[PDB]
Amino acid sequence: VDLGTENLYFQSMPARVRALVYGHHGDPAKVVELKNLELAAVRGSDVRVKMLAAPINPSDINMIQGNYGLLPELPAVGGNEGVAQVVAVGSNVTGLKPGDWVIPANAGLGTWRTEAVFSEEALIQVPSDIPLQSAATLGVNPCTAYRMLMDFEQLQPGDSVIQNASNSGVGQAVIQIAAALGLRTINVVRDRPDIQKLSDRLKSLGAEHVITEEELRRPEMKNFFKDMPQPRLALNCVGGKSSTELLRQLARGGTMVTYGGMAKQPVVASVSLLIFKDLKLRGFWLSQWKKDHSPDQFKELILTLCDLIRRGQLTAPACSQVPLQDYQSALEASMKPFISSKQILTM
Amino acid sequence: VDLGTENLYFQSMPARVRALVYGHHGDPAKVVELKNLELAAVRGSDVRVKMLAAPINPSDINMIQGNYGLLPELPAVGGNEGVAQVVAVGSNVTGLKPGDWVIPANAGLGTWRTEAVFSEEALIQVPSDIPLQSAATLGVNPCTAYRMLMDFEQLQPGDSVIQNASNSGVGQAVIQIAAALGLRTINVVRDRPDIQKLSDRLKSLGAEHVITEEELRRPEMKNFFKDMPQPRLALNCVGGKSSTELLRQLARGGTMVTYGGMAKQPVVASVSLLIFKDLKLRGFWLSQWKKDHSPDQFKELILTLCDLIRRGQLTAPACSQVPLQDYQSALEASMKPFISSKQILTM
Repeated sequence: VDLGTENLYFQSMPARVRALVYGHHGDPAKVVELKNLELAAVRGSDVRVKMLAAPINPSDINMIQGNYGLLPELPAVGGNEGVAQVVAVGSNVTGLKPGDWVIPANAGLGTWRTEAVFSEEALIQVPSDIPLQSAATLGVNPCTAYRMLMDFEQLQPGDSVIQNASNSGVGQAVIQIAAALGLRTINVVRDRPDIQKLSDRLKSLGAEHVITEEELRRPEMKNFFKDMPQPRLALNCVGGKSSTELLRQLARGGTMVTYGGMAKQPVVASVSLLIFKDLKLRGFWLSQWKKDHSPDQFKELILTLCDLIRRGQLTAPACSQVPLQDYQSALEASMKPFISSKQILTM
Repeated sequence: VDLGTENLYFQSMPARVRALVYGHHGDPAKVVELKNLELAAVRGSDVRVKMLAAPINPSDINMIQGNYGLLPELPAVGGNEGVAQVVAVGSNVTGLKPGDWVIPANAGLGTWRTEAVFSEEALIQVPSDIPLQSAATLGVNPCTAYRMLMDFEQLQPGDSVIQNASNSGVGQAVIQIAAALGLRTINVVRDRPDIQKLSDRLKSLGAEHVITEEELRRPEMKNFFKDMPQPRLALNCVGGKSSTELLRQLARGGTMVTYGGMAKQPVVASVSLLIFKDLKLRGFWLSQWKKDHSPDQFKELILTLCDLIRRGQLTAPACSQVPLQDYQSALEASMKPFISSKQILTM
């Protein structure tokens, strides 16, 4: 599989099954091993799929480390996100057919492998006319972005939204989806030499303002809201003082939604802000959303996002294609504090 | 005025007007002075009241210090809570009459004085058949307790609620009101030599469990919820690690409401708790509630609480009566970390 192909057809002739498996929780670099697996049987309502591409995401890493809200039984296959082609279907399957592309209906499936047999209900069909890189990353980051923009505060064109980790996959999707919604984004990024290039890139995605964490926390920020309404929504993935400074920007009655961060960097909320500004703090967990909603509700979200991708309104972040056998370097790269390219395992 | 009288009638013959006034924000002990004021005129819709008793509350102190969400213009009279008797009414007043008891309709009025002229709309009539100590403290602490129990989570008999600062005025009211609602309270208190006496007293108010902050944070707390459902509501006034440990006790989807605390002790929320447990953090500001609702809505709350007081189901905490002239000692006593008696200024 060549991740960047414009020829979205692939051969699926028989080959050995290989998977990235971990038998203990721990450092992904140490616990994840490439293994051969036996050919599994396709029961009545099962389908056999051939994995095309699967990103390495923070949640994949946290799961392997054992610091996540869902922990598949061990030994487990790594990876929660990816796109696969249906290659065979059980005798009772009528809703998927060979050649269909599918992504997992929820977390926990184990996507870092060449092929697998899954229950039909564990999968969602996705359109096969979108770039592979987009299909591979469709089910997590832009879904999280869309849900947080829709589910917490009622926003209309010209309203503002503030976020941190703006250059992350979710942050870049927030920028693009907010732009399509007519929202005005204030996008906080970590301080970095050569901030200009990053700012230009995020503005090319539709970002209205791009400011560093240092700019966020300095007195001049108090004057930021001439020509710009205060946001009623703040999206956080950083915690600590950064999360407190995001809170400080919210309009009275606003909500800050936390969708990621580190253990030992909790979110910090001043008493004055909670009480006198009546701010709200919430979390968002996409996997719980998927559990709580129908497969059809997830599919509807997917289709909405695909409409955006076809129009060039939702483009994937920079990616590096890595053959499954070269996973070790990809895992190492994915655990750095500054990742320049999303690592995407191909087979 | 003798605060503990069972004879709830008082003389209101003319006397000089004396008030506790501050001209700068700062240490209440330093900025608050006893002053004589001129006799004010009663306009058409004004009423003249004689103050009977007024507590000293944390919010009064924070206002004087300048660290509060509402700051009356200076020079200002101290105090936001109290009960007064109407002594005279303007020609257009028909809803209050001489002899009625009233409390402020909202914060900011300046209650630490012997008498005042206020707009009729700035006051709420309260029943005059309840003890003076109860009338003096009715408008803030039990109102805050009731509102937080009613406004955030739908609770039914047998559901649990957890709180800290359980021996405070609000905490004691939460215990009593929760008891009357058929709720099961878990009441966290600060560690103190001779904890037994405090625990007995809070249980005499209807508290189900009384545990110290140390007991809250120790591993054994993980086993606390056999025979007891996890609370969907937590009430916080402490912040810091204490607030994090309260959060840890909430059922998935629960809410922690913060209604007080210190500057420099912010509320701290772990990412895991926000995301995987879908917890909510909120604030509650009674003065904002009063601003947002009608005087009639506040009066309805008052009447509900008075029904409880008459039945012995809402008793006032221990109080010390302090003549207005002796305010300095009362202010000093009210600013200690462990206050044994609520200080109530009388005139």
